[PDB]
Amino acid sequence: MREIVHIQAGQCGNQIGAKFWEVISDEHGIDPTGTYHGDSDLQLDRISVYYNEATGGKYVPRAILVDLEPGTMDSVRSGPFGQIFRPDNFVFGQSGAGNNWAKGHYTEGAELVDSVLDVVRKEAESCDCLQGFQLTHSLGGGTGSGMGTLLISKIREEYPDRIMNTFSVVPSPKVSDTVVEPYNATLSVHQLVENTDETYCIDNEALYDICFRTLKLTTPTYGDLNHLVSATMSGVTTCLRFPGQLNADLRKLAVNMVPFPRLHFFMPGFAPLTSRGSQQYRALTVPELTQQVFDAKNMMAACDPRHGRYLTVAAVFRGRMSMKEVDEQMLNVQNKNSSYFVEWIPNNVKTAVCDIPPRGLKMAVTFIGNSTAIQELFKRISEQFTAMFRRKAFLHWYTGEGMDEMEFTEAESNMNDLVSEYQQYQDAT
Amino acid sequence: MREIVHIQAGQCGNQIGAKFWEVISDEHGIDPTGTYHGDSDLQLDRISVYYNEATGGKYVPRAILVDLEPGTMDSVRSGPFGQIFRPDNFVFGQSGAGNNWAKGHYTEGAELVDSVLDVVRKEAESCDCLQGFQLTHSLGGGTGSGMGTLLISKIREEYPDRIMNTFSVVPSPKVSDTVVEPYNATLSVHQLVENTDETYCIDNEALYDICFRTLKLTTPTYGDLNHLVSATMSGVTTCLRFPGQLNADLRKLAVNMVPFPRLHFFMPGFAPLTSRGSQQYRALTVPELTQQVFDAKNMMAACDPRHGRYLTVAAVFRGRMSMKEVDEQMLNVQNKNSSYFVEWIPNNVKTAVCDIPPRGLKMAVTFIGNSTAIQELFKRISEQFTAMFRRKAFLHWYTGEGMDEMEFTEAESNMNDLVSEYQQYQDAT
Amino acid sequence: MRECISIHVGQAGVQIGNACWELYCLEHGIQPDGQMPSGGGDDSFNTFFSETGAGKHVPRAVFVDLEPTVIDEVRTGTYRQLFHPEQLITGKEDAANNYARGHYTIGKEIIDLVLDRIRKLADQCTGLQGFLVFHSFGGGTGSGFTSLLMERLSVDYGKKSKLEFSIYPAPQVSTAVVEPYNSILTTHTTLEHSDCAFMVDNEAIYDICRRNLDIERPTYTNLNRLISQIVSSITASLRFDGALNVDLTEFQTNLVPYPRIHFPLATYAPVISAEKAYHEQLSVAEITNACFEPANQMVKCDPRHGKYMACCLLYRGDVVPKDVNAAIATIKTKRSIQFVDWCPTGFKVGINYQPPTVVPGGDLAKVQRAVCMLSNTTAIAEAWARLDHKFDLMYAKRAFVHWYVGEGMEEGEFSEAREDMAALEKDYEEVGVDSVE
Amino acid sequence: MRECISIHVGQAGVQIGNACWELYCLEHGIQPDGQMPSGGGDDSFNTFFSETGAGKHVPRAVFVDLEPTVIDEVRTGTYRQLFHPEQLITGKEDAANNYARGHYTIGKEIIDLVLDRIRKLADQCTGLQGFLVFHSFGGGTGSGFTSLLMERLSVDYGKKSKLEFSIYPAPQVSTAVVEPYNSILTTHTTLEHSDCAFMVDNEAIYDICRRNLDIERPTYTNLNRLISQIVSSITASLRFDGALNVDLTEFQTNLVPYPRIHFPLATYAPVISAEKAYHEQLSVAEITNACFEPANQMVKCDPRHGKYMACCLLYRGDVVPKDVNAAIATIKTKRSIQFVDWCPTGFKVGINYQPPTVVPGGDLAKVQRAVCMLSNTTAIAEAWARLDHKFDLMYAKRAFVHWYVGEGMEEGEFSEAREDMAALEKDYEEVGVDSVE
Ligand SMILES: Nc1nc2c(ncn2[C@@H]2O[C@H](COP(=O)(O)OP(=O)(O)OP(=O)(O)O)[C@@H](O)[C@H]2O)c(=O)[nH]1
Ligand SMILES: Nc1nc2c(ncn2[C@@H]2O[C@H](COP(=O)(O)OP(=O)(O)OP(=O)(O)O)[C@@H](O)[C@H]2O)c(=O)[nH]1
Ligand SMILES: Nc1nc2c(ncn2[C@@H]2O[C@H](COP(=O)(O)OP(=O)(O)O)[C@@H](O)[C@H]2O)c(=O)[nH]1
Ligand SMILES: Nc1nc2c(ncn2[C@@H]2O[C@H](COP(=O)(O)OP(=O)(O)O)[C@@H](O)[C@H]2O)c(=O)[nH]1
Ligand SMILES: [Mg+2]
Ligand SMILES: [Mg+2]
Repeated sequence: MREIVHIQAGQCGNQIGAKFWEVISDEHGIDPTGTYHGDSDLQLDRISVYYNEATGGKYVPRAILVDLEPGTMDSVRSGPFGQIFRPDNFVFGQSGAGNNWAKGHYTEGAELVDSVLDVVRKEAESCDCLQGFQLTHSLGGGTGSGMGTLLISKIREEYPDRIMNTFSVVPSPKVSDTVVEPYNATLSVHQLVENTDETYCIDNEALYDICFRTLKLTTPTYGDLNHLVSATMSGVTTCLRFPGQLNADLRKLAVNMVPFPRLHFFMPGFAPLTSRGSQQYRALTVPELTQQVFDAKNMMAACDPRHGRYLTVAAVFRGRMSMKEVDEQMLNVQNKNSSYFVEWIPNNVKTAVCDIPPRGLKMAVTFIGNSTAIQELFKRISEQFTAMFRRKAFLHWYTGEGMDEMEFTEAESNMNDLVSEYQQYQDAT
Repeated sequence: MREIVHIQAGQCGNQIGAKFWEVISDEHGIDPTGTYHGDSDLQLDRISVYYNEATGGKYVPRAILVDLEPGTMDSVRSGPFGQIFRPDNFVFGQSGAGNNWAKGHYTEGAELVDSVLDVVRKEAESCDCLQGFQLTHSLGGGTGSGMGTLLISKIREEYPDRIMNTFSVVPSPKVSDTVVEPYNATLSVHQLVENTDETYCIDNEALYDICFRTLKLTTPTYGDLNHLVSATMSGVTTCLRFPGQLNADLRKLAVNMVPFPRLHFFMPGFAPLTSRGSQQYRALTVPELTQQVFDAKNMMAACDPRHGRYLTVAAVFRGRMSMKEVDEQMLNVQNKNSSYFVEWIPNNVKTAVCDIPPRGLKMAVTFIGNSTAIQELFKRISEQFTAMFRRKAFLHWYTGEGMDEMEFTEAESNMNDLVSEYQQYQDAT
Repeated sequence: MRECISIHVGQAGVQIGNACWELYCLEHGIQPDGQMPSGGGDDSFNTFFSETGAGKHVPRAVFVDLEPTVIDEVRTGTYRQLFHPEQLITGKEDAANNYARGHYTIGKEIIDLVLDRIRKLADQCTGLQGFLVFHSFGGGTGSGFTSLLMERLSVDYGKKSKLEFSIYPAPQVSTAVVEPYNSILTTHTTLEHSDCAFMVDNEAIYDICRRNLDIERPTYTNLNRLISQIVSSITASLRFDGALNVDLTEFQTNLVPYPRIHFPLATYAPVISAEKAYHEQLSVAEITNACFEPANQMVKCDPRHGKYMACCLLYRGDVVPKDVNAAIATIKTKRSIQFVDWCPTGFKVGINYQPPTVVPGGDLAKVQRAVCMLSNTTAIAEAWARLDHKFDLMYAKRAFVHWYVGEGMEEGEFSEAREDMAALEKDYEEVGVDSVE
Repeated sequence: MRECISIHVGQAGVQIGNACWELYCLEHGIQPDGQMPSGGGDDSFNTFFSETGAGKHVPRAVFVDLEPTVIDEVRTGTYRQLFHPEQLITGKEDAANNYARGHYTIGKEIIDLVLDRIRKLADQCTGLQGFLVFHSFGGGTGSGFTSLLMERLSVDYGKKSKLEFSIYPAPQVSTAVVEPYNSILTTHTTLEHSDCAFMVDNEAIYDICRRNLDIERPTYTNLNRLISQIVSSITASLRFDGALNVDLTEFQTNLVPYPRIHFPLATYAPVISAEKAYHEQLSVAEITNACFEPANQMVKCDPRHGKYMACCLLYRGDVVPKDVNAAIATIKTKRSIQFVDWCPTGFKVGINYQPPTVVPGGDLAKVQRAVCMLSNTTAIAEAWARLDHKFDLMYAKRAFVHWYVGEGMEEGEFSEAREDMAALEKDYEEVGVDSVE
């Protein structure tokens, strides 16, 4: 019951999905071969949420792997957790999208989307009761953005009732691994804002600063960044998988997080994230974790929440803690940060608690903040988009793959409407 | 010869009736099994007054146990004397009356009154000579008030000639066992005033005080209060049950006591009630008993006799007691307290004497008084009734069970008439 | 003989039901397997439990939740053998803290099965007194399905009593953003059908635990234990024999003056740690005084901000009627505690012989005396003013209305519920007026 | 040769009858079994007893009471064998101190049986002197039933004598509130049908017992012993032989000057303790003077407040005619006492040889001389003035009239009784005034 169908598109989405499934199988006690060797019965009690029980006790993940180029999926299949997935779910084309949203959406999308949707349908019909979907993708990429938008639209067509989450590695202010990132990102959020129900915005620079300031990693590879993102995924999706004193499912998170249908862009976070040495000095308590997640430098998106205001806040705790102090620490947070919470929301916090902590830690907490400071990121992306679009620097690549410039202007107009909506409630009184 | 049919309605009435039957069977030497083991032949001579002689020397009480809830009756049946009653007489309804006079009178009353009247009829035909009835109940309750009113009305309909006696537990100023005591009490007295011939007003606060001042009991439970009430009952009904040097049957008491057909609400009392330490110091004499019963502090109603004047007083004496020192002490009482006696009754005292004392005491006296200080109690109850009825605080519960507000106004009007009827003889000269 | 059907809706309702049936099993001596290993305890036992010819005893309980996780916790716990497997009703998907989802869409699928099980239990019941419902206003499943079930049960069994044990939304602390919406809508639907709803507050119980019990790490196990103690004190009159037995019909008759003013405030004394239990006497006067203090109320509402209109005290254990009478007279005489002039007799008294039982591993001290105080008072008008103000703040901008509109209800429902709660607050301030002439 | 019938009505009548028949059995030597274990005693025995061929002797008694308890006490007492089992006639329910009940409603069932048994008793008499009646004005059964019985006997027998021994209501104390109503109604009915009724007062006998016999807490027993001594002195002339014999017809002729003024006052002497009997001689002059003191009257009425109009003295024992003649001349000569001028000879004398017999365990001292003084005098006018005032105070407000009206009589009867009593006291003050010439 309460199944979830996971999709991963793009190199970024595929790698984050690989680390996510590594973490999930690790904390459920499933070997890479798929045979369960875990100790707790609670791991098997809710294993149907993400896994299908194949014959002989082998647990197949309910995962769909997508990429228009086969290199990263071949790497995943060659990795230690290659055997865990079903071979049939590996769907790919023979040519990548480069970094062209047009190529990913229209040309290669029109070929591959049918196959991946029959795969998604085969997984969906197996569910006893299907809860919402999840997607991992990068807005800056071509393949991830285009295929993710196309799947989001068509899966909302086929399953309009279901919840539908996404985990987007949004572009960054300073670091940019692709020159056309503004175009790809703008078209991506233009498609996503109409269709999705929840989107959590990850920022690679923010992950780098978190690793440097808190974890003190001198050489943070993408493995550590994906480890943190997988930690956030396991934190948010814990209430379906484990018992808890306050259970908060994904639809509950949607109802608590989304005031208006288009403001569903969240800034996630996690605690504790201390280094090796700092664990001995720091006594981990619920006050310490609450102050850590509400510290701005801990946020996994580059935007400073102090620049904006919090519309809604959610905290999924994991481990064992008295909830009196969870509530009182949340109220001390609200009193100290009363300037940073919108008045028209009387209470912004959605608490949830789960009994079982992750990776043998005594405690953990996962933060989700719907705040108006994300308007700064959208302003930045729209400004870069307009700066390039004034000269139409790279529009011929997108026009060659079929689309019109009218689409680009429509996406810009919808971004302008989105930032106007975000600023309206900051200005409201 | 000269039988009495006993009824006990409500929790209060049932518990007092249980203790009354303990006292009666104890002084008649009947075991809880119903077998006789007393020493005196006079116990068997008048045992027919309260008991029916079953086969094999077993004496069943002439008692009828009514309650719309089961708990008190089940407690009685499981009690030590539960064997003594006839099982058929355990008539009981399927749902309680709450504390609602309307529920007790109309809704469940129409159901159960048929069965209880069949039981009353079979007992009455079992009696060769039927003297009056004796009901025990609480005015403040729902079950006791409603069932008592309906039973009293129907028994007066079918048996108009025979006397009716009731032992009613009334509220006080400083206590409240239920919130709707004024409503239940007022409706009950309105129904009782035309039907009953005698009503003995017991008050819980007065017995609590009596236990504190005279008996010095640190922890007087309801058992001691029921002990005192049963003492008064055995005192008043002693003349039918034993030979006596000046007999006074309860028809004689009613004829002496009710000057006008509505003023039949009396004030009981008893003496001696000394504590364990005090009997050694005190010398039990008829002057001591007379001064004790005529003491205000001894009275079992909270109203002060000194505030009002007296109408008629009844002293039923028990034990080997002189019939001259009683008379001289009543003369001293009348001379000293002449200001407290109405002049238009020239002699207010009805004396009775019985040879057999209770419990092995050498001497005892039971006091009845028709003092006009009960107008203060009726004034208090009517004032509380009007205070609630001004806002119609709880009226919709009574109206749901069928009755109208006109009944409430009629009861208030009749209570006003009763208080005026008590005040006019105070004003008379 | 006299039966009460317990119903437990939502996570809060079922978890409190776990604690409550644990306490009932401990009190009656029933093992978690259902068998009694063992005179006066028999009928006391028969009230809440159904006999089976094999000697096993089945609770008269219906556990309902639209998500299966918590009821599966019940089905895996120590009391799995105790409950009827069929009565544990589980929906497929959660209500997502959405009143509209829990009331209309997901509610209409499962309401028929829930009513069928309730009908079968009532058919078995020889003498039914009423229903005991446990839920929370903030929860979607709780609020919506409780409203639906309450209207259906009013239509079917409207003659009999219906008693809700609802968790009021706390003043400062909260666990949900849409909690004022859920609470306003469910109070609007519940005001007509409820007979009397006893109030509970997590923040108040947290403060009670921290002050009296000296528990610096209070869990919802502790909170549910206290709520279990409250309900056991309430139902001990029905179960065990006593000097003065309070039933549900007279609870209703005493506590509820008007149809729409039926919200008493729960309270237990002595709440005290075993460490400090040795020093204090804990007499009837002390526990009675502790009941009326503002600090020990289970709702964060100062009674000094209002006036009492109906108090009901339920003493259990080694308790004397003279002692309780003197205590109530003292409390009436005090002027810091105020009562409405139009209710001269503001106290209902109940006594019974059975003292409370301390759960193993519990935080409360063993006591030969206990009292449960239930007070209908006007202080909670302030709390409804707070909740209505929060509702106004969110609904003025349509903060979360689109979810409820998607799950099948109109804005007319929101406006009508707000108007009804405004009428309720008015009624409260009206009856708070002192009489004139 | 000459016979009397003793009818004992009400609790007072039957209890005094128990004492009386105890005294007669002691005087005649009859055992409580009824057998004579043993010359002049035989004819004296024959007057009050009916002899049977088996040697047993039955009293010429009819015990009537509408309540069964006192007659059952008689049926369990030592004299159960003495009385005829049928003649102890019992009704089913008490009169409740209600003249209306006893006269009209309850008495009408049993009056026929009582009259039939009185007829059967009268049939076995050669010459019936008359009837003796015992009752109390205050009692409901006594008042109503003696009124009904007196009118029925006056209709049936008529010319034969009819003597009552009634307990006059005490002046200060009273054991019944409705005593004035009962008393007024019964004496209203008694005035037409009676021949001579002898008043007795409980308070007066208490004062006598305290003052003379030197006892402190007397009881009815002693009172009934004194009343038994009175009737034994009255009837000893009929039973035993004597120097001057007197009959009931001559009692009427002497004591009754006018038909309605037939209420003398009982008195016995010497009432004296056994301890003080040694010091005093108790001669004829001493006992004769003791008769006429106000202190030793058995009705609380000072004779100095009025005038005697018929005195009748009954000496018994060692008495000579000259001693009594000198004493009566002395008492006539005294000025303290006063007699009506229109009765020059106010003394009737009777003497007989048999002295009184002291009962075992009694307080009266053994004496060879005794005297019983019966005095018709105007001092009872004061007592009836008091009783009329009491009746007026009660009846002005209709104090207890509804109880009497329920049992079938009108207020016109009350007014008629009061008018008759007004006429009685007018007659008393009329005869109390001296002649015009
Ligand atoms: N005292 C107490 N309160 C609880 C408990 N569990 C949940 N709550 C309260 O319930 C509120 C949240 O609503 P829930 O009752 O958990 O939600 P629900 O009724 O299951 O409905 P859904 O959320 O849609 O599943 C919180 O504010 C808690 O105060 C409990 O075990 N004890
Ligand atoms: N001397 C004397 N007086 C008695 C005796 N018994 C009763 N009395 C008087 O009778 C008065 C009351 O009337 P009762 O004779 O007792 O009543 P009753 O004749 O039995 O008629 P009821 O009213 O039916 O009982 C009291 O004031 C007593 O003084 C007795 O045994 N001896
Ligand atoms: N967190 C994370 N981000 C990645 C990873 N690999 C690539 N990215 C981000 O993804 C962006 C490239 O888009 P990508 O999805 O690879 O392009 P695509 O081939 O069209 O799907 C870059 O800006 C990277 O910051 C990874 O392993 N982890
Ligand atoms: N004297 C005495 N009074 C009692 C006893 N039990 C209850 N009461 C009184 O009865 C009143 C309650 O009314 P009750 O008859 O129990 O309500 P019911 O259930 O509708 O009949 C309270 O005011 C008590 O004072 C008892 O054992 N003895
Ligand atoms: Mg839930
Ligand atoms: Mg009598």
